[PDB]
Amino acid sequence: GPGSMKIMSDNPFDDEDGMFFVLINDEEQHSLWPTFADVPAGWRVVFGEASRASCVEYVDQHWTDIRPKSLREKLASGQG
Repeated sequence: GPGSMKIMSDNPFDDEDGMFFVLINDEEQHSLWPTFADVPAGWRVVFGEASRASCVEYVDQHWTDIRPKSLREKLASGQG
């Protein structure tokens, strides 16, 4: 079956100290992927590996109104 090479449940993917790339799926699905992971099939890199802030700045503008109409959510906000 499948298996990870690292059992660590650490937070390395949300370090703004790391450079991330901005991906998209044809349903105008935008996401932020870390260099510590390979680009998931189905998602194309719209913005290459850049400092987390540039990535977020781009994503924040590239909402451009989503295609699929969803009513399922996690939460409208978040803190930490």
